[PDB]
Amino acid sequence: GLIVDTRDVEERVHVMRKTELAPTVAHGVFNPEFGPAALSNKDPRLNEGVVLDEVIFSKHKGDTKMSAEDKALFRRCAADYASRLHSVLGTANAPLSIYEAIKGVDGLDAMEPDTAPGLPWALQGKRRGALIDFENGTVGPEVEAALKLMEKREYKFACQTFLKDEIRPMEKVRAGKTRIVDVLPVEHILYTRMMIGRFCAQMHSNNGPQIGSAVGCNPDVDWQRFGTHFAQYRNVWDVDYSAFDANHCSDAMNIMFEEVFRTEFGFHPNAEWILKTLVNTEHAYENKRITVEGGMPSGCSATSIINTILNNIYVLYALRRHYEGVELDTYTMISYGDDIVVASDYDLDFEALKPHFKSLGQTITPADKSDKGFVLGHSITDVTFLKRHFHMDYGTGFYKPVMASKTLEAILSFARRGTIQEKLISVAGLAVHSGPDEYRRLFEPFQGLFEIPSYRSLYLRWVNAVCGDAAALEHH
RNA sequence: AUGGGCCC
RNA sequence: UGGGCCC
Ligand SMILES: [Mn+2]
Repeated sequence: GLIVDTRDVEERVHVMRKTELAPTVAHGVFNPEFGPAALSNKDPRLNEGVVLDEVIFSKHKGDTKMSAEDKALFRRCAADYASRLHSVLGTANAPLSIYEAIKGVDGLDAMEPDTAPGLPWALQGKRRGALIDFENGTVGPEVEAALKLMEKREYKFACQTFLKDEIRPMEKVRAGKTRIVDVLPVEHILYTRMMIGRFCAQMHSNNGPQIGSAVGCNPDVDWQRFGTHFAQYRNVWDVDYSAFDANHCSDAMNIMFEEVFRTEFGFHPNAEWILKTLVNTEHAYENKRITVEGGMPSGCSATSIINTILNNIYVLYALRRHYEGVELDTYTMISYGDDIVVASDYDLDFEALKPHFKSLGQTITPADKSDKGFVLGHSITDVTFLKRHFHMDYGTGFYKPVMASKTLEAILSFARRGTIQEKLISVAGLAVHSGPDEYRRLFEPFQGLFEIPSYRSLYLRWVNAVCGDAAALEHH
């Protein structure tokens, strides 16, 4: 995005310099090159002379202004993708009711009861429970006012900033590159679900390479489905973006909402409007109130869906801008926000696409750092998606999501107080695909202290989930 | 100490 | 109601 104005308001909001992620017994054993993100401005382990909040908003390099030819090209790509998208999902995207928006629908889960309320509720100190009732499906008078304001399109708001308490690489922790969370108001999140919840739910259930979205997927079971698809193609690319969410230019965002969420496809008139308010935002960090143009605020409703849609359109846009006579069936892809895997039988040159992505404001680079110039001939077994490799299981002969051991060590090395036991059960479901020897080694430090599930138990669970009949066939 | 997904 | 992982 582009920072247009900065000013210090008289009021001030509390941040989060507590870092709840404490080390575990594993940390001393594995000695990982990872640690909690630097939340304090005077954090001792930061590099010399690094002002934290200075680095925080360094992602906002600018709002890439597109030309009329480029905007016209982008509009056609948005329309063509939208055509494909709604032909699979259908045209049933009617306005969702207040009950359905809160309680969810078949595909879309309910809203989080105990979570950050946003502005101007966090200042006065009113949580979601005060405004919206739990397990009820109704809204208070403060929210009701916002709904009617959003109908007339008079509603305005400001995004609340929060430092993301998470584990990051020590190089980025020392650099002071802590990621930020853009918390929108609860009424915005609610109304967004009313406008496009029917659409979002439908995408989750129909996730796959056809619509080009992995939002709604379960890696354990769906890795087989995706693996077999991408293995069929000759060339596969593990593309990585640089600040994908921040670098969404206004022209790209505005045109995408105008083509995808039209009244022709069943959406409400305000479905376009509510999404367009994400373009120009006002972010509140402590005392500084920063007005920003362009970029997606990470924390609005359907952020992963909007990013996924934009990601799909960018690939279509970039190819058509370089090559001639390119269509949707020319290539295949699936994405989850910024994360993407592209494939095609044609020998496409992604190195030549670099500047065509730069017109959108995006900077694509290869995930595989070796050479670092977008080579050809790669397969699904080389690439990564959702921090998971695609490896063939030696027993069942299906693809399984295998995370890197160094990543798994970093996860196990840190935890909140009291959550260690429950975390060890959850992470074991991820670690099972690494293999019996690697599974044992990852949970070796925790032996004789916490409950560690067996390899046999979690493997047999996965075999039932990935198919179910595969387990039954082995008996006969 | 968000948005959504998935597993508990 | 709470925990984890991914984006
Ligand atoms: Mn990737």
